[PDB]
Amino acid sequence: LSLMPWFHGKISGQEAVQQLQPPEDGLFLVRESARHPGDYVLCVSFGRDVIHYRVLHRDGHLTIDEAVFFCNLMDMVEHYSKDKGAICTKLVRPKRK
Repeated sequence: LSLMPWFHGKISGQEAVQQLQPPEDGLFLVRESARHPGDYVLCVSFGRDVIHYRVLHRDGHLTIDEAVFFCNLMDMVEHYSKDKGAICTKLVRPKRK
């Protein structure tokens, strides 16, 4: 996870929105949640906006939609790069840190 190009660690929501400019559909990053210790936020550029998804923990697993769960963030990002599922658009380019 420390080696993931899309993982920006402890950056704020405002810093994440600034990182995802100029808008590019599917441009994305993952950050750590400050208000929810241990949780994450997946930030994705869509329709010139930045959409934020809280990544929750359920039974040790990770989830955005509480329908599909993953063991780790890497499997979650690989999934949402193949099909958008519950999120607005597929993950395409990782915004590098």
